[PDB]
Amino acid sequence: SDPVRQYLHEIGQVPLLTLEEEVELARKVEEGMEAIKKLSEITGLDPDLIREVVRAKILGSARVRHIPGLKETLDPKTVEEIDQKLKSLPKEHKRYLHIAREGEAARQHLIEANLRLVVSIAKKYTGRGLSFLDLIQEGNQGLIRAVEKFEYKRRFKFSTYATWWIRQAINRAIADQARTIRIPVHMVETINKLSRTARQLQQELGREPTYEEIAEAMGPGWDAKRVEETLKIAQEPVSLETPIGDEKDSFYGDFIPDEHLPSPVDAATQSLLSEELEKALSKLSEREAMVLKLRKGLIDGREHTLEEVGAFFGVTRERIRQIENKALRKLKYHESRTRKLRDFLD
Amino acid sequence: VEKRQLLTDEEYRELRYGKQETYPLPPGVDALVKDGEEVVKGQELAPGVVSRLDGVALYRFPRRVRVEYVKKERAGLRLPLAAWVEKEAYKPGEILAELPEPYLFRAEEEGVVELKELEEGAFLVLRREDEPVATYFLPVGMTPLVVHGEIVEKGQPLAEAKGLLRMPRQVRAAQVEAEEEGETVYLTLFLEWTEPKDYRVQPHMNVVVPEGARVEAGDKIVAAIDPEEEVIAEAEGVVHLHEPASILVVKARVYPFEDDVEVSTGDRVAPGDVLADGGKVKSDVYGRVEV
DNA sequence: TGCATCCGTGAGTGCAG
DNA sequence: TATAATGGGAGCTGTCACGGATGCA
Repeated sequence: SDPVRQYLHEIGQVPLLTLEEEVELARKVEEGMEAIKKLSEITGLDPDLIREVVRAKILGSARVRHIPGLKETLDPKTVEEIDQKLKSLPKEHKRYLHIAREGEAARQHLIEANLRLVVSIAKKYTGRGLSFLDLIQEGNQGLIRAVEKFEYKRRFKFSTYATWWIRQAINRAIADQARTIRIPVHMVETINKLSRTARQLQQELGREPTYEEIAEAMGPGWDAKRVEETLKIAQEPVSLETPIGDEKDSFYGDFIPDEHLPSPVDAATQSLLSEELEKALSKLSEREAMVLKLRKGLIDGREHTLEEVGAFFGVTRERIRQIENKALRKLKYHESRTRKLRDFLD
Repeated sequence: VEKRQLLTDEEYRELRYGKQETYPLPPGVDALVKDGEEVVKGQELAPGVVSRLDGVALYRFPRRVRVEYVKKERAGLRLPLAAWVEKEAYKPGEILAELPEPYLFRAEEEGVVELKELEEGAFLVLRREDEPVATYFLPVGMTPLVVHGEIVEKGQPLAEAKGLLRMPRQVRAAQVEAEEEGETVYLTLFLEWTEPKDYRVQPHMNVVVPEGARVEAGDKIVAAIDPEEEVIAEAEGVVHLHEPASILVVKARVYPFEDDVEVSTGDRVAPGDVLADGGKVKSDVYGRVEV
């Protein structure tokens, strides 16, 4: 029923490792990687392309997908094909295909074994924009990192080394998907700075600080202006469906006009202009009301300075610029009788 | 199980990954059964530990590795002629003489004693300067009368024989040469036997040799992070595992090999498929391979 | 087979808000 | 990037009536 007690139960099935099984699995994973590029420079294929094939066969054909980064599409034909020039090796070279396979198999039991640890870390990064499970999965995600980077020979327990990548990966998710407006992980980092320093200022003053009382305690390069515009981008949006009233028959979104699409006044105001100016071109001359009807656009606009003006108008380059003045001139006298244009300047 | 059937998680792990159950033992308490061992439900695996399924038990982490190292050498003994039984060899435990009354086995060189006691029985080696002079063999029933590091001249008593004296059980009589003189015979036996040296394996190390494997000098038994604290095999011997961390009672079927294996670890397979060795060994059951 | 019993779906209008 | 750390946490309450789908003597 409850999708957390569920996962809390699957986890509770894989037993916890003991010190030997810890170092056993860790050891096998290390050796198996070594095995994989020893296995690569023998056959000369590619460590990763080889690693995925070890990976497929251990987990079953249940899963295989063309892995981004590999150059060929890893379909079950190339996994039999390539598992073949693999098992084709001498017992002292194909020695290592058994090493890899053993490694991948220990990779798993070492991840699966240490999931209860992730839980006990994500548990305390709650209420930060991401849900428990979302946090767990991210936590897990880092755990995977931890095994491909563990060094059993340093003698540390596994808990210790992984508790780094785990929180390293929660914290990157809390800071990369929480906000509806994604803000670079470092800006997020400095924002939290203002928050925490403002908080101590308030705990010191007995009132919330001003902008400047922050720019000071924030140090140098920090002025009041720069704390302010940092806060307004820090600003999280709000729901169009937020409730307006204690009943629920109005949405905050309902009181919001649609500025984009033209209103019917405007819609109409545009069509009457763009023809009562066509009602001032065919009034004195329609080929001088056409070369300056092409010094801009009736639609699309056509206006540069001197270059296509010089290509196809019929006339020379600075003669179209003169009937440009007289086309305009005539309209400025033309538009002392049909004075139905002033209104359009608002 | 038929198409479109609902299996819980455990049920699916059984059918897909197979039954198995590991059992812990009180640290130190040893294994009533031992590695490679097929066993079945309710069978005692250690003083407090008993399995609850069937299958092939496997050792997890031997804390005690013992090497029975092999010795073959030459040692002698003089006895009354009317008290030894004639044989050209002496299987362990095998009576080789009986003495009416006690007869004292006397030195036949002078030197310092190098006493080398065994589970049952003893060796005695004399040496003037650090070269050896003689290697006498006390069987069972002959009780040494010297101490290690001790001076003896010719003809003083080393041991005393009383009644029946018989070969020890770990020790063999490969060939037996005798030579009468006086009213005695002096055997030079071609003895063969082995000695225990118990090695301790640590949590960060892994024994890398099976149960009962043969090794020469040089061969590696246990590995570890730093090259010291490794155990190398001093010289020829064979291995034994006592004191595991706990034992995993899998339900599988084992199949040994002699050459290159044709199936890697992870492979699914049914009966009759070619496991290894050019097609000789093949799968009994449906199951999941573990090279 | 007939009948508890649970789960899901409804529950006036417009205006001020 | 390395002491070690290994199964969550807050339920929310005083409606009702009908129709359908499911469990049970």
